[PDB]
Amino acid sequence: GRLFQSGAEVKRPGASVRISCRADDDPYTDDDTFTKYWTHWIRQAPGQRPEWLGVISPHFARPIYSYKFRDRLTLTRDSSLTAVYLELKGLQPDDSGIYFCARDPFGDRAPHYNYHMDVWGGGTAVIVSS
Amino acid sequence: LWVTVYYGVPVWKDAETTLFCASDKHNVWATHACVPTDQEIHLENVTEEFNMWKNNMVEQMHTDIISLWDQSLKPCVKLTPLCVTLQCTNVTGELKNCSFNMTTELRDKKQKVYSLFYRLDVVQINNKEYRLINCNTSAITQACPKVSFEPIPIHYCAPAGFAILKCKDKKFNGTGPCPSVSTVQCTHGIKPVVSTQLLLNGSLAEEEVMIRSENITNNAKNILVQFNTPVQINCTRPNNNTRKSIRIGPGQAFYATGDIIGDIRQAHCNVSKATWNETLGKVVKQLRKHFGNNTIIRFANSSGGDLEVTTHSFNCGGEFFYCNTSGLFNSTWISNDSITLPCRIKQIINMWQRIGQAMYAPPIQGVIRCVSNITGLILTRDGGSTNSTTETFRPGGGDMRDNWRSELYKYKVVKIEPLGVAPTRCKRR
Amino acid sequence: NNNTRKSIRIGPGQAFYATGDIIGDIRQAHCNVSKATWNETLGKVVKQLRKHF
Amino acid sequence: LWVTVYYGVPVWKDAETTLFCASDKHNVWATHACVPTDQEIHLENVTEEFNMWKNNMVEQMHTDIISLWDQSLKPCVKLTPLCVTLQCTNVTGELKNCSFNMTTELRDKKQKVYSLFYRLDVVQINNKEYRLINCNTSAITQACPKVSFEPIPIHYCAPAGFAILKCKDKKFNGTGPCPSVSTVQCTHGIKPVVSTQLLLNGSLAEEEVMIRSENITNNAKNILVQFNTPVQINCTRPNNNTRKSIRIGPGQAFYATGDIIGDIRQAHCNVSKATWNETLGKVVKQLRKHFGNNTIIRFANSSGGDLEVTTHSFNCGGEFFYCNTSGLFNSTWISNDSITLPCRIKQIINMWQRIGQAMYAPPIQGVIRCVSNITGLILTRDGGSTNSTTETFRPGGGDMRDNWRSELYKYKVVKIEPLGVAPTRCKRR
Amino acid sequence: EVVLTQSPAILSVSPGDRVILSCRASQGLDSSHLAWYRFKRGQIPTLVIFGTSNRARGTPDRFSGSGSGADFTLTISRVEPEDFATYYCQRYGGTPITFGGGTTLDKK
Amino acid sequence: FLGFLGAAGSTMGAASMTLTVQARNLLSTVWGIKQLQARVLAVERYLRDQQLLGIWGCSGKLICCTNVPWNSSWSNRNLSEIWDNMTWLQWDKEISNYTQIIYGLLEESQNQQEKNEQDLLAL
Amino acid sequence: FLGFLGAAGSTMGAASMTLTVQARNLLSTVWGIKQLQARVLAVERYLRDQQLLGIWGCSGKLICCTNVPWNSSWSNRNLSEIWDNMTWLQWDKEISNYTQIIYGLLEESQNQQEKNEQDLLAL
Ligand SMILES: *[C@@H]1O[C@H](CO)[C@@H](O[C@@H]2O[C@H](CO)[C@@H](O[C@@H]3O[C@H](CO[C@H]4O[C@H](CO)[C@@H](O)[C@H](O[C@H]5O[C@H](CO)[C@@H](O)[C@H](O)[C@@H]5O)[C@@H]4O)[C@@H](O)[C@H](O[C@H]4O[C@H](CO)[C@@H](O)[C@H](O)[C@@H]4O)[C@@H]3O)[C@H](O)[C@H]2NC(C)=O)[C@H](O)[C@H]1NC(C)=O
Ligand SMILES: *[C@@H]1O[C@H](CO)[C@@H](O[C@@H]2O[C@H](CO)[C@@H](O[C@@H]3O[C@H](CO[C@H]4O[C@H](CO)[C@@H](O)[C@H](O)[C@@H]4O)[C@@H](O)[C@H](O[C@H]4O[C@H](CO)[C@@H](O)[C@H](O)[C@@H]4O)[C@@H]3O)[C@H](O)[C@H]2NC(C)=O)[C@H](O)[C@H]1NC(C)=O
Ligand SMILES: *[C@@H]1O[C@H](CO)[C@@H](O[C@@H]2O[C@H](CO)[C@@H](O[C@@H]3O[C@H](CO[C@H]4O[C@H](CO)[C@@H](O)[C@H](O)[C@@H]4O)[C@@H](O)[C@H](O[C@H]4O[C@H](CO)[C@@H](O)[C@H](O)[C@@H]4O)[C@@H]3O)[C@H](O)[C@H]2NC(C)=O)[C@H](O)[C@H]1NC(C)=O
Ligand SMILES: *[C@@H]1O[C@H](CO)[C@@H](O[C@@H]2O[C@H](CO)[C@@H](O[C@@H]3O[C@H](CO[C@H]4O[C@H](CO)[C@@H](O)[C@H](O)[C@@H]4O)[C@@H](O)[C@H](O[C@H]4O[C@H](CO)[C@@H](O)[C@H](O)[C@@H]4O)[C@@H]3O)[C@H](O)[C@H]2NC(C)=O)[C@H](O)[C@H]1NC(C)=O
Ligand SMILES: *[C@@H]1O[C@H](CO)[C@@H](O[C@@H]2O[C@H](CO)[C@@H](O[C@@H]3O[C@H](CO[C@H]4O[C@H](CO)[C@@H](O)[C@H](O)[C@@H]4O)[C@@H](O)[C@H](O[C@H]4O[C@H](CO)[C@@H](O)[C@H](O)[C@@H]4O)[C@@H]3O)[C@H](O)[C@H]2NC(C)=O)[C@H](O)[C@H]1NC(C)=O
Ligand SMILES: *[C@@H]1O[C@H](CO)[C@@H](O[C@@H]2O[C@H](CO)[C@@H](O)[C@H](O)[C@H]2NC(C)=O)[C@H](O)[C@H]1NC(C)=O
Ligand SMILES: *[C@@H]1O[C@H](CO)[C@@H](O[C@@H]2O[C@H](CO)[C@@H](O)[C@H](O)[C@H]2NC(C)=O)[C@H](O)[C@H]1NC(C)=O
Ligand SMILES: *[C@@H]1O[C@H](CO)[C@@H](O[C@@H]2O[C@H](CO)[C@@H](O)[C@H](O)[C@H]2NC(C)=O)[C@H](O)[C@H]1NC(C)=O
Ligand SMILES: *[C@@H]1O[C@H](CO)[C@@H](O[C@@H]2O[C@H](CO)[C@@H](O)[C@H](O)[C@H]2NC(C)=O)[C@H](O)[C@H]1NC(C)=O
Ligand SMILES: *[C@@H]1O[C@H](CO)[C@@H](O[C@@H]2O[C@H](CO)[C@@H](O)[C@H](O)[C@H]2NC(C)=O)[C@H](O)[C@H]1NC(C)=O
Ligand SMILES: *[C@@H]1O[C@H](CO)[C@@H](O[C@@H]2O[C@H](CO)[C@@H](O)[C@H](O)[C@H]2NC(C)=O)[C@H](O)[C@H]1NC(C)=O
Ligand SMILES: *[C@@H]1O[C@H](CO)[C@@H](O[C@@H]2O[C@H](CO)[C@@H](O)[C@H](O)[C@H]2NC(C)=O)[C@H](O)[C@H]1NC(C)=O
Ligand SMILES: *[C@@H]1O[C@H](CO)[C@@H](O[C@@H]2O[C@H](CO)[C@@H](O)[C@H](O)[C@H]2NC(C)=O)[C@H](O)[C@H]1NC(C)=O
Ligand SMILES: *[C@@H]1O[C@H](CO)[C@@H](O[C@@H]2O[C@H](CO)[C@@H](O)[C@H](O)[C@H]2NC(C)=O)[C@H](O)[C@H]1NC(C)=O
Ligand SMILES: *[C@@H]1O[C@H](CO)[C@@H](O[C@@H]2O[C@H](CO)[C@@H](O)[C@H](O)[C@H]2NC(C)=O)[C@H](O)[C@H]1NC(C)=O
Ligand SMILES: *[C@@H]1O[C@H](CO)[C@@H](O)[C@H](O)[C@H]1NC(C)=O
Ligand SMILES: *[C@@H]1O[C@H](CO)[C@@H](O)[C@H](O)[C@H]1NC(C)=O
Ligand SMILES: *[C@@H]1O[C@H](CO)[C@@H](O)[C@H](O)[C@H]1NC(C)=O
Repeated sequence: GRLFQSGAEVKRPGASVRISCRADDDPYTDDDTFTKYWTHWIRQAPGQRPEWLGVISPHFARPIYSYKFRDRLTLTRDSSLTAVYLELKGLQPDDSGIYFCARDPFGDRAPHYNYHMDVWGGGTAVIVSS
Repeated sequence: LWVTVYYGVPVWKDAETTLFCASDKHNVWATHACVPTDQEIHLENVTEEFNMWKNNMVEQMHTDIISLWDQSLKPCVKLTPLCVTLQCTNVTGELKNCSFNMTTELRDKKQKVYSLFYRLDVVQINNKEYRLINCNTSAITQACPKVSFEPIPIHYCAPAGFAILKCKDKKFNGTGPCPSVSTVQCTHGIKPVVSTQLLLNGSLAEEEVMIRSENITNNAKNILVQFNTPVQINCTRPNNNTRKSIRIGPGQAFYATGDIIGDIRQAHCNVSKATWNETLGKVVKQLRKHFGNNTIIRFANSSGGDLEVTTHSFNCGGEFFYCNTSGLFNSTWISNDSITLPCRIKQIINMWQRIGQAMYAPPIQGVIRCVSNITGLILTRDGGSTNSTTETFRPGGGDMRDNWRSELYKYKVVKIEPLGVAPTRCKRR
Repeated sequence: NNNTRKSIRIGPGQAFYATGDIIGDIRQAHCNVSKATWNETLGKVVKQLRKHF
Repeated sequence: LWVTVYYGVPVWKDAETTLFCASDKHNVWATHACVPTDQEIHLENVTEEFNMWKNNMVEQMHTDIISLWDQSLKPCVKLTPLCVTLQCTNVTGELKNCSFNMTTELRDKKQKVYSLFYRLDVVQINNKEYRLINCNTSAITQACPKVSFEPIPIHYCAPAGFAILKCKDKKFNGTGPCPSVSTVQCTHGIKPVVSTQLLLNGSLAEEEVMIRSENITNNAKNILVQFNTPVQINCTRPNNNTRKSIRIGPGQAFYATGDIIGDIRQAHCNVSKATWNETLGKVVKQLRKHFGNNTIIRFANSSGGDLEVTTHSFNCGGEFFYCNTSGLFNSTWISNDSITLPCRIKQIINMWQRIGQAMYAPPIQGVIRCVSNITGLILTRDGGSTNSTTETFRPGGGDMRDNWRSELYKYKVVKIEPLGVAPTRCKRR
Repeated sequence: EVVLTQSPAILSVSPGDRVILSCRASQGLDSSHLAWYRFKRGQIPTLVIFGTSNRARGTPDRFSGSGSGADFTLTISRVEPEDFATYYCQRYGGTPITFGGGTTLDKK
Repeated sequence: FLGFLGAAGSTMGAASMTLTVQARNLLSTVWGIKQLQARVLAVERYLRDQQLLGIWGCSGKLICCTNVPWNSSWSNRNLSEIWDNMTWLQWDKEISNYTQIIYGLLEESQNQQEKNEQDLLAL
Repeated sequence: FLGFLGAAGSTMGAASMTLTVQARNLLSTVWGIKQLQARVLAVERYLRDQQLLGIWGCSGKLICCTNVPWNSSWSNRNLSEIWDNMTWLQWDKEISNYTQIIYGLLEESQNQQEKNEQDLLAL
């Protein structure tokens, strides 16, 4: 359906940002997205194409990182299994942009094994300034 | 030339069908409800296309293991009275001694009881006040203490009109044409061993270490490694545990941990250091065939996730073990003594990631020891910067379809198409 | 009424869904029918009803 | 001589198959779900081997009666709040007036109610403090007061390709060759009458008293006695019971005993004394054909066990009766008036001996009378010193397969084998 | 590393015309691995086409895709006023997932 | 008319005139699935016998003369004492341990006649 | 004896002598209904093939010569390279897209032979 992200952030250089992504804004939901789908994290700085940051697995929340973000990105799932989180540390002014979570079968669903970010969510604007 | 109808031609197509179980104290996998077993016919000149990554038998086996698990757990005790405040002290921080008020078989009476809980199964509320870990989100069902978790070999048989083709190519990478094919009635005995990062008690490769990926150039794909010789692993929960029964309702018994008798010690697993290093050299040699001879092969530990996938997670004896494998994957490969891996124990398990369900594993009386065979690995390759001469491999897993893909890779279900037509010089008189 | 839904945790894994606030005015639920369209349809029903009575 | 193939030959073999029900206000045995009934073909020159002691129809009937019983108890009221402390006085020892606190439909409100309980249903905790008899071990479910326990005759029909052979030998001892065979598709109406020590409302033997053991020289084997004429038995619970409905939860009603209107009296059964003595003489005469003419035949009372088997246990009107039959089996036999047998009533029943399950029979309003036919016995012989001239027989039972074996002894299931091969002088052209 | 190139960065059209958008890859794509995405400022991104030719659920029949090897096209049969957005191709089959630069449509 | 299995005590020759009577009777909640999968049992038990008749060239027949010769290693009783003394149950208990090789011989003979008839239809 | 599907790599002429081996193998709680409705599917898949054979006039036969002429628009190979070079799997891959029209041709041809032998038996 849709994906629900947290609010826009203003941060200092050298700090960390933490973004949430939910498939249901009900806190006591039983949605079972994030146990069925992979969740991609994708940023877009102004004047640039989208850049892929990482993906988190439905399987036991195993993350695949991009190599240029591996030393300062953490991808987490909630212990209630109903929200996923991005944590970007050591922020710089080129980390500013709109951050998206996207939902993907990712070649893993048993009939057809397709690949599509079919449900995107929102976008959290992240500004890094001093 | 007239057309001629033949019935019973040896023709098949690819198919998906329901397979049934055969199997040669009750169990989680209800093999007592399966069929008795009985066979193998070689098919000369037959080259058959296999794909272990798009195999519907793997998906059916996954659905069957999950359905047998939650069918084994319906009639057992719901631990909804155990969602109370606990007053917990330390036993000596890894174990808590927790006291609580419990219902009895009389609705108007209470009971002050205690139990030993692991730290991984309790969260504090802000001696201190705790509660069980999945108590706000989940209904917890206690596993039934006479029901065994020990994996029993099951066989998957095709119904009538369907066949199971078996690849006998001993160096088969799981995708493509196989030229050595047989027809079987069912598969070999496949033990549903639930495990992460290390394949346990499986079948070995015939000649060499096998490296199998769906696409070895796609680093998001898992790499299944099949060993040719096993590495035995010895695990123990050394604490002498006492189980205590608490009557919590009419006909309802919660099973607590009573006293530890003797020393408090850590659960651990032991691998032979030289045997593990030999197997890692064989894995590196088979792994250099896809990445270059001058590639540095690095083994690092797990990249993240839930505790099931950051550890070697397994069940044996009825306890659920979560073992740090940093001692196993810590090495760089250029062109008597034991490795001792510490393990933690959980009792509140959520194996299939069901939202709002959890299982309480009841405590096992006595000391647990366990001798298994590491027969394979699940690995993940890090994404490289494409100017790199180093490939880093980390222990993967978490998808149990890769555990059962490592036993069903050689198998295939086909549908027999017995009706053929062909030109002949016949004519109906 | 602009209804607010509120989740209450009433047991382990169990959520009751309550009504929270109304945001804005309290008004009555209602249905609208076109008056002329309804009258014309009632005339057609009456004409088909006079054939039996 | 060539082989010729015949299809449809009258050939059978012995077989086990699932039989289905037919039957000519809902009941415990769901005969409304059975098919309607409809056919009896005599088979000349056929001698067929029967064994009433290894009959699979008896085992299927047992499994079916237990499954129907626990199917009709699933939708009914679970008496989990009834497991509380009771404060009990005597109604006058055998009846207790017990007062307790009970849940209401509102979760925050309690209710002080009372009920009359039988003494066999309560155990004291050390007016006095009591609780129900199976509250610590069993979940108790209240039997649904619109559901009838009255035995409806059911018929067991064989599926297609199967037949039911029927022995028509009127002096058949239930094992060996029967030379008067018929074929039916289903049995006569068999009433599932659950009783011990005495067979009630059954079929009579045709000419004489029948004595049937699996081996009359093995004293661990039960002796089924079939009467040729019935002995009628008149039982009553003379108390005028008052039923009272208690709302114990939303939509949940407990059924209590309210007042007794009039006298407090004992439940009892009456047998005609001369009729019972004449039947016991016929049994003794048929019993001397296996143990000698000069044998002293003794009838003593039950050797021990649970109350269901030390008494004649039955169900009439919805109440469960446990009658002392010491006045029926008290006699020694060398070569208007009634016997009055006192009965106790239970309301908490564990009929199929399931661990952790019990049934609460709700009270029946008014006065209960039932007139039944004793149509047989289940006896057990005592082991003797082998130099003894006395055989003591005691009332037995407890295995309900002996109840249903006394109606299914003449029946048999066979599988039709229609395809035969033979030699003739034919030849295919 | 696979780099995707989308050939005209701005493309101008009138409502009701047929438009070709092109994606050029540096090597040999699998064609189950190429998708198209509609980005407009202030709106949720949307999957248009996956698997080189498959329409999404909420995607009208005016969009289709074709291609093979390293050449991929997304064609709009009749341009509507809501189809005036940036369109990106992206490639699966190895991490990092890479996007394609983008072709923005403006009206005449 | 004797009814279903009425000729079970009759001689084999007398019982062979009642084969339709046995043939037509071979096909037709706790009490729910008991009624259900009994029907699947009856259907597959019928279809296996029909498949056996089909691969011997005996489909649609109740009596089917074949080309397989009667081995005296099976039974050496003569024709008069088989069809006028024995019943079918006694005969089944006699030749129960030669049935699978008789069945294999019928299955050989019919496939041989099939391809022989196919070869002479090409003339 | 090669066994079930043993002649799948054999030539079509050599595999046509093993048709009984494939023919007789076509008919015979979480695990409970998985065992159950597989049986109903096997019975249905058997019965629609037997219905197709009865519709074309081939019931009770494993090889059945017909009256429909072989169109050369289906395959133009000669008999020596069909029956001694191809296998049945290769042949099924070759004529897979011409199958339903051959089936319709057999269905119309047998109905015309039915009406012709009905009209001929009235004389
Ligand atoms: C593991 O992962 C890798 C990485 O993806 C896989 O490698 C890729 O596999 C795909 C499989 O679909 C390959 O695509 C095929 O390419 C072949 C060969 O292409 C050559 O021949 C063509 C003639 O048919 C020719 O036109 C091609 O030219 C185009 O491509 C080049 C780039 O290679 C480009 O520069 C040109 O300008 C052209 O655009 C090329 O010379 C091709 O024959 C296939 O086409 C078939 O299939 C398509 C769609 O199915 C169909 O439309 C066609 O009509 C035809 O039927 C197909 O495109 C791809 O080339 C591989 N890329 C690399 C870098 O290796 C690998 O397969 C994976 N392995 C496993 C085991 O999964
Ligand atoms: C988890 O936490 C629980 C607390 O909830 C601990 O349980 C307690 O453990 C202590 C110590 O082991 C127990 O105390 C012992 O009780 C014995 C029996 O008591 C007698 O006297 C009482 C009245 O005082 C009677 O009611 C009773 O019937 C007995 O007759 C004592 O004998 C013990 O004395 C010890 O010290 C003397 C020296 O002074 C020795 O000579 C003795 O032999 C003996 O060793 C002692 O006082 C207490 O009873 C437990 N409570 C409960 C509720 O069980 C668990 O031990 C803890 N578990 C872990 C693993 O940490
Ligand atoms: C990989 O494969 C290996 C080998 O198959 C597995 O290791 C076995 O694991 C089982 C646990 O499921 C072990 O069985 C347990 O052994 C305990 C001790 O056994 C010793 O002592 C008994 C007598 O006390 C001897 O008969 C026996 O041979 C041993 O010498 C028992 O106490 C356990 O009892 C349990 O089962 C019984 C069954 O009746 C129940 O009654 C009990 O209540 C209790 O539940 C049990 O028998 C076995 O010893 C292990 N073998 C070895 C060689 O270590 C691994 O588990 C497997 N790995 C994975 C991940 O699956
Ligand atoms: C099992 O145990 C329960 C106790 O839990 C018994 O129930 C009690 O039984 C007694 C005796 O039958 C009941 O007491 C009677 O109450 C009648 C009604 O009370 C009026 O007055 C009160 C205020 O005092 C009002 O609240 C009420 O609404 C009525 O207006 C009285 O009339 C009775 O008096 C009797 O004696 C006089 C002579 O003194 C006569 O003239 C009267 O006609 C009458 O016969 C008497 O006091 C009591 O109410 C019951 N309690 C409950 C909770 O029900 C069961 O009887 C017992 N069962 C068995 C089988 O043992
Ligand atoms: C052996 O076989 C005998 C004979 O069949 C059984 O005896 C019968 O048992 C049943 C149940 O115990 C008796 O039926 C009950 O009779 C009560 C009184 O019946 C008289 O009054 C009614 C009018 O009120 C007359 O119609 C009737 O003919 C009698 O004269 C009824 O109150 C009972 O009602 C129950 O069933 C109705 C049915 O709708 C329900 O609505 C009620 O709520 C209630 O549950 C019931 O009808 C019957 O009278 C007995 N017959 C004789 C001759 O005594 C034995 O039970 C059986 N033995 C064993 C061990 O199974
Ligand atoms: C029980 O064990 C826990 C775990 O070791 C103790 O908690 C720690 O106590 C030390 C003591 O200085 C603190 O520095 C840590 O911050 C505590 N850990 C946490 C996670 O808060 C606890 O103190 C022990 N209780 C007793 C009474 O010794
Ligand atoms: C794992 O346990 C096994 C026992 O199951 C150990 O194997 C034994 O080792 C000793 C000494 O090397 C031999 O004498 C025995 O013959 C071995 N077998 C048995 C059955 O006892 C093994 O050493 C252990 N491995 C580790 C790493 O601790
Ligand atoms: C992983 O490997 C590193 C490097 O081999 C280990 O670090 C060494 O540990 C030894 C033993 O304490 C020290 O003597 C060395 O100084 C350490 N550093 C180096 C560079 O060798 C580390 O212990 C290993 N970890 C595990 C869990 O096995
Ligand atoms: C019911 O609502 C519909 C809208 O769904 C109304 O229909 C509109 O009416 C206006 C004014 O008459 C027109 O301009 C629109 O074209 C109509 N359609 C739509 C889709 O908006 C209708 O008037 C309402 N009916 C009643 C009785 O209130
Ligand atoms: C209620 O009835 C019981 C049963 O008769 C009484 O219990 C007996 O009382 C006598 C009186 O002396 C004792 O001798 C017995 O030992 C008691 N029986 C048991 C099993 O303990 C009880 O006294 C009665 N209550 C009242 C108040 O009379
Ligand atoms: C039902 O609950 C009431 C409480 O409302 C109980 O009455 C109390 O009994 C205790 C003794 O156990 C006394 O100390 C209290 O004074 C009583 N009253 C209150 C208000 O607590 C009563 O015992 C319970 N049981 C029955 C059968 O009525
Ligand atoms: C059991 O009850 C029956 C009644 O159901 C009694 O039979 C009646 O007895 C009287 C007197 O002997 C006769 O006049 C009646 O004709 C009998 N039948 C009926 C239907 O009333 C019988 O006597 C009782 N038996 C015992 C042992 O008490
Ligand atoms: C069992 O039989 C014995 C012996 O016949 C009965 O005991 C006799 O009972 C009568 C009546 O009370 C006495 O007059 C006799 O003195 C008793 N003894 C003897 C030796 O006859 C006993 O009553 C019978 N029990 C039952 C339950 O019927
Ligand atoms: C049961 O067996 C008897 C004895 O053989 C059969 O009686 C014979 O019937 C045939 C009819 O075909 C006569 O030819 C014989 O003469 C009769 N013999 C005698 C001694 O009566 C009888 O027919 C058999 N019954 C059935 C139903 O088969
Ligand atoms: C597999 O293929 C080989 C190669 O054609 C077959 O070998 C031939 O078998 C036939 C028997 O019908 C002989 O006439 C040929 O001379 C053989 N050729 C060669 C080159 O050996 C073999 O029979 C096939 N196997 C099966 C089971 O069909
Ligand atoms: C058949 O064999 C029996 C038994 O030896 C014999 O009595 C009978 O005469 C034989 N019949 C013929 C026709 O030979
Ligand atoms: C039939 O053959 C079996 C072979 O096992 C043998 O046991 C049996 O006795 C034989 N029956 C007869 C009647 O010879
Ligand atoms: C059979 O016809 C289909 C038509 O859909 C075609 O796609 C296929 O290529 C044809 N096969 C052969 C072998 O000609």
